[PDB]
Amino acid sequence: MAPERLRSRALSAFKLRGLLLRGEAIKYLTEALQSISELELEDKLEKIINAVEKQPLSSNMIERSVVEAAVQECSQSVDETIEHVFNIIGAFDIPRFVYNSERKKFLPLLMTNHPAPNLFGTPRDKAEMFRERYTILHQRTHRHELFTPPVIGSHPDESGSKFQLKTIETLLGSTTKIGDAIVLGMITQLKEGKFFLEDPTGTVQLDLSKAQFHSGLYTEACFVLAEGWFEDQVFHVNAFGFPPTEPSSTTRAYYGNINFFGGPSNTSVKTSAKLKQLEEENKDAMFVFLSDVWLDQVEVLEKLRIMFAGYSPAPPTCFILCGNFSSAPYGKNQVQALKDSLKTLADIICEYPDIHQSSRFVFVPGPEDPGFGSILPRPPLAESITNEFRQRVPFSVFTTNPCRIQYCTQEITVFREDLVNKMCRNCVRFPSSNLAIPNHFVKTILSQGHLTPLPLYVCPVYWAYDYALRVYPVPDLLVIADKYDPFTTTNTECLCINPGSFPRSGFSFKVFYPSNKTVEDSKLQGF
Amino acid sequence: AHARIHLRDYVIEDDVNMAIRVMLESFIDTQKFSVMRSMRKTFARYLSFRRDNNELLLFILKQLVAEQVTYQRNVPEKDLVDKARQINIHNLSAFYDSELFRMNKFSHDLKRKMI
Amino acid sequence: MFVSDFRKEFYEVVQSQRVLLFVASDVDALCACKILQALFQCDHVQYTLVPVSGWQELETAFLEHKEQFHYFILINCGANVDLLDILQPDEDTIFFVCDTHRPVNVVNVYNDTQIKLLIKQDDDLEVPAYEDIFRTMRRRQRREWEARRRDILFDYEQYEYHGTSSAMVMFELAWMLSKDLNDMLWWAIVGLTDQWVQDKITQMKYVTDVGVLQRHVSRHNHRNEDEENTLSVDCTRISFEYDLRLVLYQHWSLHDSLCNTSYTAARFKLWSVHGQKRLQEFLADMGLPLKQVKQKFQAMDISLKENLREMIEESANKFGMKDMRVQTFSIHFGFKHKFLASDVVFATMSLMESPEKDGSGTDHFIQALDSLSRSNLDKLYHGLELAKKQLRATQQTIASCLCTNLVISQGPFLYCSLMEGTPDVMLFSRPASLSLLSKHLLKSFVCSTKNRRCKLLPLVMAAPLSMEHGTVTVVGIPPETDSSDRKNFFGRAFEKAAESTSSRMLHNHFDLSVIELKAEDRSKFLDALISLLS
Amino acid sequence: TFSQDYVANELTQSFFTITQKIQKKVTGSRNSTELSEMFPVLPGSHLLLNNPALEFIKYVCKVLSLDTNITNQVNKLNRDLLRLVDVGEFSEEAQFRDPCRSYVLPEVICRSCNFCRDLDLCKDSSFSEDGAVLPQWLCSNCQAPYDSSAIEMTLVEVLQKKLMAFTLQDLVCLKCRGVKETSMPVYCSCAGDFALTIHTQVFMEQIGIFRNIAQHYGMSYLLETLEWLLQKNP
Amino acid sequence: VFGRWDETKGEDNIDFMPTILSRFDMIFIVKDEHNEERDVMLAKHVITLHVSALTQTQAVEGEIDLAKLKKFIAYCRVKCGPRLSAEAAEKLKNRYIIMRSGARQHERDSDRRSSIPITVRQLEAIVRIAEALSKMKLQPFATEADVEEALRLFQVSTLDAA
Repeated sequence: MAPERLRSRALSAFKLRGLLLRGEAIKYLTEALQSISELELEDKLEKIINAVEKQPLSSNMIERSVVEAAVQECSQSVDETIEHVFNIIGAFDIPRFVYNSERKKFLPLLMTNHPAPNLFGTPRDKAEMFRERYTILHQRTHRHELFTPPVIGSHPDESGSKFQLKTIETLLGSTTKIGDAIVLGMITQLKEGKFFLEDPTGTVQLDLSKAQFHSGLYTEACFVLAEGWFEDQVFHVNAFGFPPTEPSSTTRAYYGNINFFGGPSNTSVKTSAKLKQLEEENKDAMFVFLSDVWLDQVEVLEKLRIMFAGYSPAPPTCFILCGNFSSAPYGKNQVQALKDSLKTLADIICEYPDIHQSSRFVFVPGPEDPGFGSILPRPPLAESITNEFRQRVPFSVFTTNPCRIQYCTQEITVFREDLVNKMCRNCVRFPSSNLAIPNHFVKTILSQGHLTPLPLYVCPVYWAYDYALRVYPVPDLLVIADKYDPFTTTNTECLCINPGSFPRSGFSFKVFYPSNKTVEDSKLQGF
Repeated sequence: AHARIHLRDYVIEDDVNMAIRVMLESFIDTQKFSVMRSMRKTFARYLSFRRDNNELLLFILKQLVAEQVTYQRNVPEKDLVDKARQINIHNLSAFYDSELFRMNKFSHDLKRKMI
Repeated sequence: MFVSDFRKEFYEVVQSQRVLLFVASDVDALCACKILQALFQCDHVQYTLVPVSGWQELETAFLEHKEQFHYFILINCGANVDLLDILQPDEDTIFFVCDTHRPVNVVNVYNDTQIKLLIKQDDDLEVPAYEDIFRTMRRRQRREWEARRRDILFDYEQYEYHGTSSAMVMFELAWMLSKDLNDMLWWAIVGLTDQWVQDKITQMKYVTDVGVLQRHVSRHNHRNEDEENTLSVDCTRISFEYDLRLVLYQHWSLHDSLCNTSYTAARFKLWSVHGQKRLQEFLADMGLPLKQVKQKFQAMDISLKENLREMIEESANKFGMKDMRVQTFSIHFGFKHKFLASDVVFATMSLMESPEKDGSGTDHFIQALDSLSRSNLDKLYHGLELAKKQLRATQQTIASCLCTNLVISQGPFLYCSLMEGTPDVMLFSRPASLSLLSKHLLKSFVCSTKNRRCKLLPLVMAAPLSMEHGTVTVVGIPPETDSSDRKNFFGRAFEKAAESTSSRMLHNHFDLSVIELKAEDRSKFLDALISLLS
Repeated sequence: TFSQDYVANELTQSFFTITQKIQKKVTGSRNSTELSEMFPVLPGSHLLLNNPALEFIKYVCKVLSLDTNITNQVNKLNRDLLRLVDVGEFSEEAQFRDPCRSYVLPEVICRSCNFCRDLDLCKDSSFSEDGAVLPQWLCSNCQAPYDSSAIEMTLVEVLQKKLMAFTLQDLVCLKCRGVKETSMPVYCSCAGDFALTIHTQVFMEQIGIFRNIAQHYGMSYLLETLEWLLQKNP
Repeated sequence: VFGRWDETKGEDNIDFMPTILSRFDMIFIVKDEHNEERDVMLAKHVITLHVSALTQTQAVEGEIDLAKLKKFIAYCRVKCGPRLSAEAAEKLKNRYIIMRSGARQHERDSDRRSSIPITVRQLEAIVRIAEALSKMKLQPFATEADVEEALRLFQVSTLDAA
């Protein structure tokens, strides 16, 4: 085709749509379109212009990179992809949204006055953690059926389905011995035995002589609906309860499909037709999850060899190895032992090259593993430890703890901490045994909407990064890796699972199939 | 005001020293009699009771004379005041009315300008 | 090479081409740029215009633009250095150089293929012959030739100075093209008056160039007007004036202009407490009431304005000011707009050297360049206000320096320096305004002192540039005398002193007599200069 | 006692001469890219040392001002020599500061002698030993070394527990000076703002201490932890 | 009353009647608290200010000229009259009750009436302070943040009455 007419028509095609091409962009475009004639040229131009406009364009002027991506997408090249299909997101990479009350909308921080998060936070940020936790739970609470009736919704007035809400500052006043007060607030043992409630407006004593408590494991720093009456600067509790939990369908139906989970997608990955198709392109799309994988033990390494033997047929897309990787985490000794662990793991992986090229391997280190273990979100394992594994197994990613894994349209959260024991020791009211403890824990986590519903000295967190620990909206998987007990539970279209601790589960572990969201037990105890 | 007394169009360090002296001596006068010793030592040592600065000009003169005598053997007042206008010691008249250059056998004359 | 005919072998070449203008930030460069802009806009030449103010900036812009443009025009920059060495261009590029700086570098002179100079060959030029500059008993003869080479090159490169105005050169080109407008002639006049105001040229050369431009003014006036029937009042009318030396006296009160003109201020010593009484002696000799002198000139009584120039001249003669009148020009358009060439020079210069910390120096350049067009007359008036502020600050600084006696002899040259944080040191941080201040200050000093030897000395002046980098600007001024050639050696003296001292000198400005030093280097640098000038 | 004054006069002569000597020699040194580059760097170094005659004057006058109560002539020498350098008294640059960020690891135990002693990691003269720093880090009962590997790991552990102290610190209102009671407030009981009990600059100073320690002793794992800790900052 | 504010004497430092004190929307007890850092920076500012009496009266970044500020105040005064938003009024109501209870309990603990009262005039003072803050921005309504800044300013003026 004539280069001058091809250039003129391509420039005109972009110009009529209001787009300007730089010299490199138009040159590359003419080279890419040189093999096409008038039977296809204009349709090709319209298609690639649509591909350009789909991208996050910041200006009418187009660099060569944008048209490169557009024409490559027009030429496919996304067949059997891993990008857009499987992402591991570090906790520091999660977008920092903030809920604005006047707009009643989540805004990204670039659209606000909020500063960037950093470890050495201000005195304000320490309060901002709990203030934002209250804010998210507050906007969650007021959208429940407890909301006031509409305009003459009932001929007699109703008290918000008998669940009308108030804050602490409102009842510090004329409302003495009002028998129907309900307040959202944080439980605190602000004096020993003399518990208090707190919200962003103020504080008040809790007379919890009767608790009448709904199922859930109550601790200090838990936010609760305290139902009771007020007298003598004391809130006399009639009942305690958590705020009701939302499904992600409800949350995204209200706020739209914002990508709260993070990752490359601008929208929530749960709503995408192409990604819905790519999720099911492999009927046995599959992942494996383990924890406390003590590779400083020869026994763990040999049993891992047997597990690779067992999953040579139908290998996963990725193996997920949660942390506390060591029998003996005790410093320099374990730095060298983890180097040896990863050398031996690379040897084993090269002894199964089919699994090496078929599966990825990701690591979520625990609080006891070497490095900045004790404060969350933990950074990844030290790069000097990983370096040989980086070059010998490029099909692997050491990442933060917690980390967010996305597989196509589904949301997986991975977090290593022995939190059930922490929660039950910081318990305010010993729960009823009729519901199992992992169900109590999962209900508490989902209702509190946070991975660490405990005081800061119980769960040390970098203050400005506390949003990364937030469970909101509810994901597809809560992979809470914990010594306590391997388990599987579910609520609000999530499956909340624990792979246990591999040396103490008798070397049992978990398997997950996102194509049908099923979970299977690797019951390989005699392996 | 001190610059105005000297008919100066611009305030200099000597005027600032005088103002500081007036302020501090008045403040010391307002103290109890027992406290005046400690207060006076506190301000006098550190805060610029700048009485005189003869030693620098003495050794500047001695250095210039040593170099000049060494040069001669193998207008000195101009040589003296050149280094005095280079370094921030410009009020040279105190050095000439002080005994430090006199017992070192130096002397001055506005006509001959030899020292 | 020198261009022999601007029309054929420069303008008709670039007329067919895309061009890149590099322009220095000085009023003569701005006027030449305006003239060349108007020509290119008449002929639809696709030019790009880039301001520059130093060698680093010119190098950066050329590195940014070298791939796209082959034809370059440098206005008031590039002649006095080896452009091939500095810029490292491709051999197919061509550099036109309309630069007033002298002496022209011999490489630029004798580079035939690439460097073309838009410089009059009948300017004061003394280029050495090619065989003197470019290539056992034969070895001895070669070494003798090299000794001759270094001697003659030092004699050639010692003194720097300025030739004919670039604005005048561009207006000559416009006249040859027969596309010369009255506004182009005004820009030429302002370009010459920039050299005269900044004392870049001798009085004799200024009078000669004014004699040249008188003929052009007469031609433009008689192009469409005579003494019987005349043009509209809207049309621009340029008139030759044998006017007063006082600065901005038509926009000020006469008291302020007598206060802030460097000539009268230096004569009467108005920095001193006695100077106001001397000024009152002068005014009483003229018989002007003080309430009229301190009133704005446009509001002064016309009975006094009728013959003010003769009054000021004849009183100035007996008070010892021998050359109060100056040959110059003015432009009139509309009913109320009247400016002298010196007024436009000061307004544009104040706009360009404005002390405001807004945007960038290129932004201030853009405001100055816009002000030279009559569609942006408001910018010209704003520049006149900034000129009021600049001149007042200049006199305040001179009074401070002379009262506190910062100006001090150091043997073969006077030395002065401005300290950080003093009043209005920010206005003179920039090198060009600092050079102008140093000239005015030296005139005031030599008018003040009784020491006849000190009246003959040059001046070296320094001021802060960047506290974060710990640097000072330094400038060198020749002796201020009535019969000076306005040649100075401080470029080569600064270079040789810095080299002999291994000093951290950044030589970024186009005048070689303007430099940047790391501040602590100044002591050994000044000692080296003292030992060098001897 | 009174001989303080005699030596003070002798120094009034000699100190002048010596300052002139070093001033003219160091300012004329052509190898100086900047005079700040002239100074040696030890693991305790933090000050922006700039003008060697001035540092020399300051250190000399510090010891002279502390080895007698008769400081009058020392103060006069300060005035005279600072004016000879043409640098002002009462300025920040005229104030003495300790050139060494001294940092002590206490109670370090040695099995070669079964003895415990306190160890300063910034004080030592790393130029003269480098790899021999561990022999230089001897137990004072004997000359037996303390090792780099365990000390590096100890410094990282110190950083972990320190960062825990910062992250779990108390906060105090600038007006009602009690500690912040609850998580709710942005302003305290009165409308004053809150402030850190463990300020960020304490941790920047100690991070600089450990960074210079690791740089001068080649502690790469500590440098990994420190580089991450430095990156995630304002 | 005693020249300087004397903290030992408490309410005796004020001779103004409660009736006229109630009419002031905001009362500052601006004490001069000695501190070396503030004193050094203040003295440097003062001396540079005295030096800056010669520098052409140049303007400063992030600042409005006095004439422009005057004309802007006149424009905002004649043009904009704000009101309180409903939830902002609710917030101010609750905070007023807490403030009044605190003042009453302080007076009871001292067993002496405080010199500076806290009354409905102080409530309306907070209202019009919030409206002034909104009028600066030409907004028809005062937000919860405007009321928060008004409460902060009045809390400074109320710590000055503790």
